[PDB]
Amino acid sequence: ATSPEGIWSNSGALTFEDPADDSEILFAGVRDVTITPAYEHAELYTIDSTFRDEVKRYEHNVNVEITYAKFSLEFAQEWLGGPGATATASQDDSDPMKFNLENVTPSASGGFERTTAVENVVFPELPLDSATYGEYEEYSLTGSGRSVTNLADTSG
Amino acid sequence: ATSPEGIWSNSGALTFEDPADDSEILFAGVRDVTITPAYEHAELYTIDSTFRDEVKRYEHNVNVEITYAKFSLEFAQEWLGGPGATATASQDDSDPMKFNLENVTPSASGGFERTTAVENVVFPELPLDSATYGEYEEYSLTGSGRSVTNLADTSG
Amino acid sequence: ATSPEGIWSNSGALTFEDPADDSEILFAGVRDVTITPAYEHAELYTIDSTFRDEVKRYEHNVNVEITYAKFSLEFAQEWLGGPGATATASQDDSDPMKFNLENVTPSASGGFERTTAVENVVFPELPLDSATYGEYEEYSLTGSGRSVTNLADTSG
Amino acid sequence: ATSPEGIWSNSGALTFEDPADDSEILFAGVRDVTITPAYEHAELYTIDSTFRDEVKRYEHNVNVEITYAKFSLEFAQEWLGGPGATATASQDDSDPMKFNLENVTPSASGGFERTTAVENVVFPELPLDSATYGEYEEYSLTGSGRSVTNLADTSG
Amino acid sequence: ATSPEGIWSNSGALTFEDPADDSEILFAGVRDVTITPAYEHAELYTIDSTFRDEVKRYEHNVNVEITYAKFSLEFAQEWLGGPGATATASQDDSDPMKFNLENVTPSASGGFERTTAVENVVFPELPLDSATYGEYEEYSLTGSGRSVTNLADTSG
Amino acid sequence: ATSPEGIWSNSGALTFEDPADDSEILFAGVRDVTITPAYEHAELYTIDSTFRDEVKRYEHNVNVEITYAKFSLEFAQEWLGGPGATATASQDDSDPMKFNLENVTPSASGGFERTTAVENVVFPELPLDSATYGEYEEYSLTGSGRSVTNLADTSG
Amino acid sequence: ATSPEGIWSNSGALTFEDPADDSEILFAGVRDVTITPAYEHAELYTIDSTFRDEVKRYEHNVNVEITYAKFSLEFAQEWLGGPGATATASQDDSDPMKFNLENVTPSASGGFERTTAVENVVFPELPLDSATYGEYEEYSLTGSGRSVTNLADTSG
Amino acid sequence: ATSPEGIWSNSGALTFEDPADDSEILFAGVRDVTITPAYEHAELYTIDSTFRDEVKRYEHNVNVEITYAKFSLEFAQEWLGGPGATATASQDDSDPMKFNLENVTPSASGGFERTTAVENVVFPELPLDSATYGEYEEYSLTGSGRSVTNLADTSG
Amino acid sequence: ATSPEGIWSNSGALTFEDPADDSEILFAGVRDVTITPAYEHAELYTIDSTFRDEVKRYEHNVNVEITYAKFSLEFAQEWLGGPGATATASQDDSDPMKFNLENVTPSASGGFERTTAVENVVFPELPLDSATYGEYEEYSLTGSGRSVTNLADTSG
Amino acid sequence: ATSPEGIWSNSGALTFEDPADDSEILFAGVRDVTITPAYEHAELYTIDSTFRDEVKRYEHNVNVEITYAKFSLEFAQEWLGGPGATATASQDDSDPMKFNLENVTPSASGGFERTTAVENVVFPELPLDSATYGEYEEYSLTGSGRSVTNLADTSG
Amino acid sequence: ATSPEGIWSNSGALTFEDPADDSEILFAGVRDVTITPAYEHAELYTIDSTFRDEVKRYEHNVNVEITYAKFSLEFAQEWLGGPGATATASQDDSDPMKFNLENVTPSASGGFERTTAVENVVFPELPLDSATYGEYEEYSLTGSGRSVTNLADTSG
Amino acid sequence: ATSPEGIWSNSGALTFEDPADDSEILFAGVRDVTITPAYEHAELYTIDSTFRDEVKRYEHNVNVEITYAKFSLEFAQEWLGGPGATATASQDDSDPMKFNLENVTPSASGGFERTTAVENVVFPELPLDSATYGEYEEYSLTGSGRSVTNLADTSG
Amino acid sequence: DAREWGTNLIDKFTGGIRSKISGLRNWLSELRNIGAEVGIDVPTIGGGG
Amino acid sequence: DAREWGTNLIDKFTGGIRSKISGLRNWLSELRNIGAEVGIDVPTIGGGG
Repeated sequence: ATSPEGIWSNSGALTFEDPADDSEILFAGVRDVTITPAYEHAELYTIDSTFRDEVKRYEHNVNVEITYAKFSLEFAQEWLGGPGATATASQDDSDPMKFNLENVTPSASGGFERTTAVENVVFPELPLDSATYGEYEEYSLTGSGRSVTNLADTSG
Repeated sequence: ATSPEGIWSNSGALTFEDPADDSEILFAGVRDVTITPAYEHAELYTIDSTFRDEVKRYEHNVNVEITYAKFSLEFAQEWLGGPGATATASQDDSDPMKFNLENVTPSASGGFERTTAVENVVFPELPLDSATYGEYEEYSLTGSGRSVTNLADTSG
Repeated sequence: ATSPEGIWSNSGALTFEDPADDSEILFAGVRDVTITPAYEHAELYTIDSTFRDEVKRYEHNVNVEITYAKFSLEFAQEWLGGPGATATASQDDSDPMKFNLENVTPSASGGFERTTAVENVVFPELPLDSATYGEYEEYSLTGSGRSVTNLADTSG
Repeated sequence: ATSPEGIWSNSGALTFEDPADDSEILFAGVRDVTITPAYEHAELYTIDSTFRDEVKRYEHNVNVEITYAKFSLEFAQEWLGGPGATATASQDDSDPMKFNLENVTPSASGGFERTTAVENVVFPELPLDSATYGEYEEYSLTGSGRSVTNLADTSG
Repeated sequence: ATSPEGIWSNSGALTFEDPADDSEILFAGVRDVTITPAYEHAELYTIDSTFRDEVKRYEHNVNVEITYAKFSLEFAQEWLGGPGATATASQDDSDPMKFNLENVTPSASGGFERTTAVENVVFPELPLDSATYGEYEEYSLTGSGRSVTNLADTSG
Repeated sequence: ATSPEGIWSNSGALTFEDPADDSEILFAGVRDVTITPAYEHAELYTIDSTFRDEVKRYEHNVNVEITYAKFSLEFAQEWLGGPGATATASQDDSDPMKFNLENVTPSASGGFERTTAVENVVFPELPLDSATYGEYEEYSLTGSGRSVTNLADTSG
Repeated sequence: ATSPEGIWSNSGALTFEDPADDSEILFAGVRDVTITPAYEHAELYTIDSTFRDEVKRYEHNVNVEITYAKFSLEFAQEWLGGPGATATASQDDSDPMKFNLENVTPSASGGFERTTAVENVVFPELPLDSATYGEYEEYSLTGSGRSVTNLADTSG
Repeated sequence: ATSPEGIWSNSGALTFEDPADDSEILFAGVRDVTITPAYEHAELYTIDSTFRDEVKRYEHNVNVEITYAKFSLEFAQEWLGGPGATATASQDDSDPMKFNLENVTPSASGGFERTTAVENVVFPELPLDSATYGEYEEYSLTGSGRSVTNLADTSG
Repeated sequence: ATSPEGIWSNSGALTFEDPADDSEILFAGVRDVTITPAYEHAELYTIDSTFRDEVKRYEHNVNVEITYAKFSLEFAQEWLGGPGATATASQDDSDPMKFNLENVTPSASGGFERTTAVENVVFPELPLDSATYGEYEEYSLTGSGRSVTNLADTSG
Repeated sequence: ATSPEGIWSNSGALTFEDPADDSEILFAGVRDVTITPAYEHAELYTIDSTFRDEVKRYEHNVNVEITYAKFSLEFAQEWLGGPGATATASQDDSDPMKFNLENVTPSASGGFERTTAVENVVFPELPLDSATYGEYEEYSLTGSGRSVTNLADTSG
Repeated sequence: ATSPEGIWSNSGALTFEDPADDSEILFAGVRDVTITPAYEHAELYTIDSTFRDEVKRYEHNVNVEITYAKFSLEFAQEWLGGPGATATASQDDSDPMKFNLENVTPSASGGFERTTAVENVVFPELPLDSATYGEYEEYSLTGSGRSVTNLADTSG
Repeated sequence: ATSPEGIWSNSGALTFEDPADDSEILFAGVRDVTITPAYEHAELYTIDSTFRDEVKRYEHNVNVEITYAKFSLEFAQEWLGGPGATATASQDDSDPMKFNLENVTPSASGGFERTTAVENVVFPELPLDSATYGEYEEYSLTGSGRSVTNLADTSG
Repeated sequence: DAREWGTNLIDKFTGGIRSKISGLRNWLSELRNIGAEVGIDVPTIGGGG
Repeated sequence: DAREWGTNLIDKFTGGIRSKISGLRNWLSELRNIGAEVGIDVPTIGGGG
C-alpha cells in the first residue's frame, strides 16, 4: 500500500455540486475544512464479565464544517430555494437544499492525490452576514452528509 | 452566475425600519453584525439501515446579533414602547417591538452589492447601560426575525 | 429624533435611593455598570407553516450588575436590615431590601444626557469582603429590578 | 453617614475561633478572602401582568472562600476532629467542625475600620497537600456560615 | 523491581495491525498518543458509617486517543471497510473495523523498553479532511480497546 | 500549638505501599500532588426561620490526584493485577488494587514535618502512555482514598 | 504636475490654532516635526491562492510628533484646561484639548510651497519640565490628529 | 499672552515638601528633572467611518523622573518611614511616603518664571547606593504624582 | 547562465505607475530602496524523525521600503485619493492607492541590466512632514506589493 | 537635618556576613555597587475621578547588584553550600545561602558617614568563570535582600 | 585526531546546487557566511531533585545565513520558480526552491580542509534590491536546511 | 580563608572530556569563557507582611558560554555523533552529546589556582561555519551543564 | 547621524516584527491549545454520557 | 543622546504596532473557541436532554 504522507491545507480544492445535475455551485475562499465520517458505537457487555463482549456501529453521519471568507450569492440562493430551485427569500417548505461535496488534496511530496466526496450535505443554518469591525466577513458552515461516496488516490 | 468575492465588514450599511411606516429608526455606530437564517432539521433514519434516509426542515427563524457603540434614544424608546408606540418606561404588555432590518454591503472589489433584508426582528433584551471603566459603552443585541425577505445583488 | 452618539463609561454618575424616602444611599467608585431590561419571548407557530406566526413578551426583568471598588457601610447595612431599616447583622425575615437605582450619563459630544432609572432592584447576595493579594477589594453585585421607570434625554 | 472608601486587601487581618471557647485557632498567610451573605430569592410573578409582583428571601447562608499559603496543623486537626475535639485521622461521625470567623480591615485612607464576623462556618473539604513543581503549596477553602453576626465600623 | 524513569515522547513507535492476519496497517507521523485502561468504579457505602465500605470494578475498556499529521489511505479505507475488508466509500453495516494497537518506547536513559499492546481498538469517527489555513492537516482519533494484552519491559 | 508556616512543593516525598505487605511500590518523578479529605454537607433548616438549623457530614472520601513524569512498571502492573498480585495484562475481575499512600513534607523554615497518610486509594483509570510531541510523557492520576490515617508533625 | 523637490527643515513654519476660534495658540522654537497620516490595513488570504486577494484601509489617524526648545505657558495651560478653557492645574474631566495644526514650507529651490494641515490633534502627555544638566530644556510631544484637512501647494 | 522662550536647565530650583506640614525635605544636586502630566486616551471607531468618532481622557498621573548626585539622609529616611514619620530601616506597612514637589525656573531671557508644582508624588523604589568606579554616586528616581497643582508665571 | 556581478546603488532608476493607466506618478530623490519578495514557511515535524518531513509556502507578499529626500505632491495626493483619484485631504474610504513599482539597475561592469517590477504596492502610512533641524526632510515609506511581475536582464 | 552631600564611589567599604554567626565572608575588589529598596505599588482609579483615589505598597525587596573583579573562593563555596555550610560542588537542596550585606561610605566633604545594611540577600546565579581575552575576569551578581536593616549616619 | 586550527574567512568557497541535478547554481561575492546545525532541547525536572533528570533533542534544522554583494539572476530566478524551474515572476504555488549548499575552507596553517555540506536549504524571503546611497547593493539571506550531509577533512 | 584575588583571563586552561572515558576532546583557541551556576528562585508573600516570608531554589543548571577561534573537527563530530560516537553528518536521534568541562586558572598573584568543573554540558546548537569578511572565523557556544562537580583551590 | 537614524528605523521595524515572528507561532499554538477544550471539556465520554 | 533615548523610545513607539500583533493571540484564541468551546453546550441536547 501507499506510504502515509503529510497533507498541506492550502493545496486543497473544495467544490459543491447540485445532486439534480452534477452542476457546480460556485464556492470559493475556504480557510478551514473538516470532513469527519462518524457512527455511534454501542459497546455491549455480558452477564458474567467486566470485559466488552461486542461493539456495533449505528446512526451513520458525515460531519462537514467549513470556514470561508468569500461570499457566494449562488450558494446562499441555492440554500434558500431548497432542492432544484434558487430563491432570494426564505421559502416556507420542509425540503432542505442537499449539496454534493468534493475535496481534492495533493500529498505534500506528491505520493498520492486524496479525493474525498460526500453526498447530500445539508446545513441547518446559513450565515449571510458575518461582519466584524476591521476584518473581512468570515462564514462558518456546520452540516451533515449522508455518506462518503469516494475516498481514493485519484493520481495517475 | 456571479463569482464569489471577499466582503469588507466596514463597507456595510445597516438600517432599521418600523414595519407600520417603513420609516427609519435612527441606529448607528455598528461594530459587529451576524445574520443567520436557520431551520430545525429533523434528521431521519429507518429500521434496516445505519444510513440517514431523509432530512426535513421545520421551525424557521433568522438569528440576528449586532454589536454597536453609539447609543440611540429612538431605538431604545421604540423597543420599550412595543409596536407603533414609543415610551420612556417599561410597558406591561405582551407585544414586542418588531423591526424590519436591512444591511447593504459592496463586495471587496465591486463584483456585486449584497443586500440582506429581514422581517419582524425582535430582541428579548435591550442593554441600556453597558459601562466599563476606560472604555466607550458597547452594546450587544441578540434577536430573531421571521424570515429573509431579500438576498440579492442590488448593484446597477 | 436625536442623532445616535458614543457614550463614555467614566462620564457616568450612579446613585441608589431608598424607595421609602427617595433618600440617597451612599455608594461610590463603580468600575462597571450593566443595566438590561429583558423579557422572555414565546415564539409561536401554526400547523401548516415553517414560519413564525406570532411572538410574545412575558416575565419582565431588569438585569442590573455593578462592579465597584469603594466599600459602603450604609449600602451593606441597608441590605442586611431589609425594607426601611439598617442592621449590623443578618436578619431572619423574608422581605429583601429594595433599592431604587438611577444612572446619568452625558453623550460623548454632549448631544444628549441619557438618564436610566430602575425600580425595586434586589441583590440575592452581597459581597462584604473581596480581598486579593496586591489588589484593592473589588465587589460584584448581580441583581434584578422590576421595571425601567425612566429612560430619557434629561439635558436642558 | 460614613463616606464610601477604597479597601486595600493586604491591610486585612483574618482570625478563626472555636465557638466552644472563643479561643483562637492558629491560621495565617492568606492571599484571597471572599465573604458573601446570600439568600435564595423567590421572584414572584402574578396572574396576567408581565411585571414581577413581589420578591421574598428564604434560605440564608454566608459563602466563605479563602485562599492561603501557610499550612496550619491546628486548623487541619480541628477540622478532622469535629466540634470540641482535635484528631490526627478522619473521624467517622456526622458533626462538622464549626468555626467562628472574623475579618478586620482599615479603609484605605482611615475613614473607617470595617469588621466582618460570621458564625458557624463549615468547610465540606480541607486541602491537606497542594503541591506544584516550583511553587509553595497553596490552599483554597470553600464553606458556608450560618449568619453575619457583626458588620460595623469598629474604629475609635 | 525496575527503577521508575522518564520517557521521551519522540522515542515512541506506534503500530496498527489487522487482528485477522496480525498484518501491519500503514500508519505514521503521530504527534500525541494517550492510552488509558479504565474501569467503572462503584464506591459502596454502608448504613450509619460515613466511610466507604467497599469499591468494585466493572465495565472495562481502554481509552485510546492519537493525534497524527501524515494521512494514511490504508488506515482510512480499512476503517470504512469494516473487519477483513477495505472500501473507498461508507459501508451501511454494523461491524466497526477492530485494530490491534501496539506502542513501544525506550525509557529516557535505557533502564527499560516499555511495550503497551491493546486489543480490538475501535474509533467512532474518522477525520478524513482536517484543513486549516497555513497548517498541515492534523488528525485526531478517539477510540476504545477491549483490554491491555501486554504491558511489559521488552528490553534484552 | 505550632505556628502556621509555608510549605515548599519540591520538599515533598510521596510513597505508595501495598496494604497487604506494607511493602513499597516504586513510584517517583512527581510534579503535582493534591490530597483533599472531603465530606458532603447536608445543610438543614427549621419550619419558621430562614437561618440554618444544623449541618451534617456524610459520604467521606479523600480526593487524591497526582501528576508525575517518571513511568513505573511496578505501579502499573500492581494496578492491572488487583489486590495482592501483579499482571502484564488487563484482569477480568471486580476487585481494584487499593494503594496505601503517604506524603512527607518539611515546612519551609523547618518549624514542623507534615506527614499525610491515606488508606485504600483507588484509581478508576491508569494512564499507560501519555506522549506529546517534544515533551517527556506526563501522567495524571485521579483517585479516591477511604480516610486520612495520619496527619501529624513527625519531627522530633 | 509639479516636479518633486528637496525640502529644507529650517524653512518650516508650524502653528497651532484653537478649533473653537481659529485663534492662534503661541508656540515656537521647533527642532523636529514629523506628520504621518496612517491607516490600519487588513489583507485577505484564502486557500485559493498564496497571493493577496484584497487589501483594505480602516482605522485612520495622523501621527504628529514635535520636538521643541521654547516653552509656551499658553500651550501648556490650554492642554491642562481642555476644550475652550485654560487652567493652571490638572483638570478632573474627560475631554482632551484638541488643537488644529498647520505647517507651511517652501521647497528648497522655490518650486512650490507645501502646506500640511491636521485637525483635532490630541497629545496624551505634556512634558512640563525637561531639564538636563548643561542643556536647554527640550520637549517632545507625541499625538494623534483625526484627519489631514489640507495638503496643497499654496504658492501663488 | 507671554511669548514662548528658551529655558536653561541649570537655572532650575527643585524642592520637596512634606504634605503634612508644608515643611521642606532637604534635597539637592539635581542633574536631570523631567515632569510629565499624562492621561490614558481612548479613541472610538465604528464601521460608520474610517475617521475617529471620539477621544477621551482617563487615568491621570504626573510622571516624575529625577537624576541627582548629592545623597540626602532626610529624603531616604522619609521614604523608608512612610507618611508623617522617618525610619532607619524598612517599614512593614502599606502607605508610601507622599511628597509634594515644586520646581521654579526663570526663562532664558527673563520673560517669565515658570513654577511647576505636583501633589502626592510617590516613588516605587529608592536608590540608596549607586557606586560606579571612578564616578560620584548618581541616583535616579522615578515616580507618579496625583496632579499638577500649579503651572504659572510666578514673576512679579 | 549570466555571471553574478556587483550592483552600484546610485545607478538605479525607480518609477511609480498608476495601474489604471500605466501613467507615471512623479517620484524622485531616492536614497535607500529595499525590495524583498517573501513567503511564510510552515515546516512539518512528527515523532517519526528529528528531521523536517516537509516545508511549504503561503502568504506571499513583496516588502517594499524606500527612503527618499525629494517631496512629491503628486505621490502624496495619489496616496490620499485612493484608486483612480487625487485628494488634498484625508478620504473616508476603504480602498488604499495601489502603485505599480519598477526599479532598473545596470550591473557594475555592465554584464546585465536588472529590472525588478512589483504590482499593487500599498503603503499603510505616508510621511508628509519629516523635518529635523539642520537636515533636508527625509521620508521613509514601508509598504507591501502583491507579487513580483518581472525580474529579468533587460539589457540588449 | 544633615546637608545633602556628594558621595565618591571609591570611598565605599562593602562587607558580607554569615547571618548564623555575624562572621565575615571574604569579599573584595568591587567596581560597581547598586542597592535599591523597592515596593510594588498599586494605584486605585474608579469612574468617580480621572485622578488617583489611593496608592499602596506591597511586595518589598532590596535589589542588590554588585560588579567585582577579585574572585573569592569562600564566597563562591558559601553560595554552593547553602545556609550554615560550605561546599566544593553544587548541592541538591532547596535553601539558598542568605548573606547579610553592609556598605559604609563617607560623604565627599566628610559631612556624614552613610551606612547601608541589608538582610538575607540571595543570588539566583553565581558567575564562577568570566574570562574575556585581554581583560581581568569581572563578575556581576544580581540578588534580592528581604529588607534594609539600617540606613544611618554612623559618624561620631 | 587533528589539532584545532584557525580558519580565515576569505579562504572560503561557497557553492549552491540544484538537488534535482547536482548542477551548480551561479552564486558569488559572499562577505558573511554562518552555518549552524541546531536542535530544540527539552530538560526533565521533577520534585525528586533540583538537578536535571534528562535532556533530549528534537526539531533538527540547519540555520544558514549569508551576506553577499554580487547579484545572481540565476539564483533569484531559481528561488522564484520553486523546485525544478526558473521563473521571471512570483509563482502562486506551495513548494519553496530547495538548494543544496556546500562550503569548503582550508585551515589557516593548512592542517586540514573543512568541507561543510547542507541539504534542502530554503529561504523564506529573497532580497531582490538592497540599494543604499554611496554603497554597493548588499544582500542578506536567512534560511533553514534539513540536515548536515557532510562535515569532514577533505584534504588529501 | 584564602584572600580574594584578581584573575587574568589569558591564564585560563579549558578542557573538554568525554564522560564515557574521561578521554580529552581536542578544543583550543578560546577568547571568552563564562561559567554561571544558577537556580530558579521562588519567593513567598502573603497578606501577613510586605516582607518576604520565604525563598527557595529549584531548576539547577550551569550556564556555559564559550567564544573561540580555532575550529575542532573532533568537537564538531562528537557533537553530531551524540553519546559515545562521532559522525560526519546530522544524526536522527534523541540524545545530545554530553561533555564534561574543566577550566583551571591561577590567580593573578599566584595566591590560589581555581579549578571549575561542570558535568554533562549540552549545547543546543553548534556553529560550523562563521565566516566574516576580513576576520578569522569566530564561534560562540551556549550550553547547559547539570552541576558544578568541583570548585576548589587546586594549588599545592 | 547615520548610527542614529540607521538604528532607530530598524527599532521601528524590528520592535514590531519580533511580535510577528513570535505571535504567528503563538496562533499555531492557540488553535491546538484552546482547541484542547475538544479533548478536555467537550468529551462527555469522560463520564457524563 | 538622540540615539540613546531615540532608539529605545522608537522601540517603545512600536509597542503600538505590538498592540494588534499581540492582540492576534486573543483574536485567534476566540476564533478557536468558535470550534472548541461551542462543542461544550451543543451536545447537552444529549448530556442534559
